[PDB]
Amino acid sequence: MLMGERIRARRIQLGLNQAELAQKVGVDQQAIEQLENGKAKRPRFLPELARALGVAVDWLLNGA
Repeated sequence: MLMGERIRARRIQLGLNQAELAQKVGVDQQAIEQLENGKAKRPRFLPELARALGVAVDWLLNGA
């Protein structure tokens, strides 16, 4: 998969919603939506979201 599908997948694996994931990283829901559709490549928070998700930036980028 790409990033957008990874992020959607792991979120739904976590049973969280976009706004809830977003909030617990610190980001807006909208940043998660654009990431899902592939519009944000590397937004600022990528290591923060990765850390909050429990995965690497390399996992986010590529999908280990």
